[PDB]
Parts: sequence; C-alpha cells; structure tokens
Amino acid sequence: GRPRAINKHEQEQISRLLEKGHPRQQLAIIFGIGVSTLYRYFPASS
DNA sequence: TGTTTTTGACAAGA
DNA sequence: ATCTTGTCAAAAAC
Repeated sequence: GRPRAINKHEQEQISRLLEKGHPRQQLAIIFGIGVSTLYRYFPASS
C-alpha cells in the first residue's frame, strides 16, 4: 500500500554515496527521509 | 471506513 | 555529545 521512501535509482545512488563517506544524518535530510529509514536500507554493517 | 505495506519517531544499548 | 538497531503506532495508497 504505502510507497517506499526511496526507489532504486537513488537507492543505489545513495548506497554508492555512503561508501564515499557521507553522513547519514545529512543524506536523510536532503532526500527528505527519516534516519531510521536509512539505517534500515543500509545498515552500519554495510 | 478497512487492510496492507513501509515509514519515521523513539527508546535503549551486557 | 554520538552512532546503531530494533520496536511500534500510524501515514500513505487503494
């Protein structure tokens, strides 16, 4: 029912970004999504 | 006015 | 202060 916070384009865009050392705190705000959401798609075990 | 799928705030971390 | 993770009421969508 409810749509996903981030599709795939940005799902990997983002993913690729974290690898370059970006702060979830910031990514979350740009992309207008909750931080919990991010730690969910990409755990600190990634 | 009801279910479902995913979010986001929050609490809590031998 | 940070940084993580899992729980849970409910927003979003039909």
